[PDB]
Amino acid sequence: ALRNQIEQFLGAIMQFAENKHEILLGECESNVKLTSTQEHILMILAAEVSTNARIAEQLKISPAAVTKALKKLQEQELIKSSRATNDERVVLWSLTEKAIPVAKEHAAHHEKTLSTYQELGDKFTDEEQKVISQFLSVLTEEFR
Amino acid sequence: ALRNQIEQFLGAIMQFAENKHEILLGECESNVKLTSTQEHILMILAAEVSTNARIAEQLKISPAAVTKALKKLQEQELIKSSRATNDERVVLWSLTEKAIPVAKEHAAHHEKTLSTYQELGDKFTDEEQKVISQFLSVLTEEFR
Ligand SMILES: [Zn+2]
Ligand SMILES: [Zn+2]
Ligand SMILES: [Zn+2]
Ligand SMILES: [Zn+2]
Repeated sequence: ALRNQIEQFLGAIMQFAENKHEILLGECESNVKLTSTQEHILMILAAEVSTNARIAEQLKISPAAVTKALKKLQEQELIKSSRATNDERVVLWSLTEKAIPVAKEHAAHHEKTLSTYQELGDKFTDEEQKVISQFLSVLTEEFR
Repeated sequence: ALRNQIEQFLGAIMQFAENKHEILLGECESNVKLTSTQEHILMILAAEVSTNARIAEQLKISPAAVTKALKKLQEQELIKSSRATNDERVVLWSLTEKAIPVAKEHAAHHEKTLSTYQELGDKFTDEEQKVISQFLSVLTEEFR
């Protein structure tokens, strides 16, 4: 029965992420029209001023998709270009004042998702959460 | 830490299905060059002779993607067209003798995937599998 439940559970995630890149539980409270990745790019740029290369490394997406998402992001006056004193085809990205609340929302939407996972876990005792933790460790390794 | 582990586990599935539609664990033993969905279409057609509409319902994919996959499937002499005595734009699909071992492989790769899930579950006792089952029930409902 557990074999069929694991197949069912993984199947539900498949349907849920047929067009999404990341899993975010709840609804997006952003007033601006931006995709999952686009809003996340603003989130990582808020904490640290990142280059075109680091965005691809953090998001785990292709640099071709990065330039495609960054061009639509700078179009809506959300991100601004910057270049170092020792240029080695280096393009640093900075966050504008227009993007600051959007990045704040996504960071809150990520902690909102984790808090819902925390609740589901808190239904079980410390010794029960260990059994779940051990399972999710073995299962996650099949997808690595 | 469980909230972070759930976020990590779901993330590993995200990376796994970035180009996949269904989760199959193990390498594909098929000698013919066909995609995940293409080899799954042959599997469902082997047991029951399905119409162009039921394929979209079973696979949970758009009928536009169905015709795109069915045209490449009939090209390699794997599937054959059929029409009823009372035609109401009905296009029934039948499996050829060339496709029979391919559908058999896929069905065995799905049982190979379930058997690996069975193993991971069998590591835990009957009372421990209940704790996991209760968790996966509550978690799967967030993606429904
Ligand atoms: Zn995000
Ligand atoms: Zn958001
Ligand atoms: Zn399949
Ligand atoms: Zn196969």
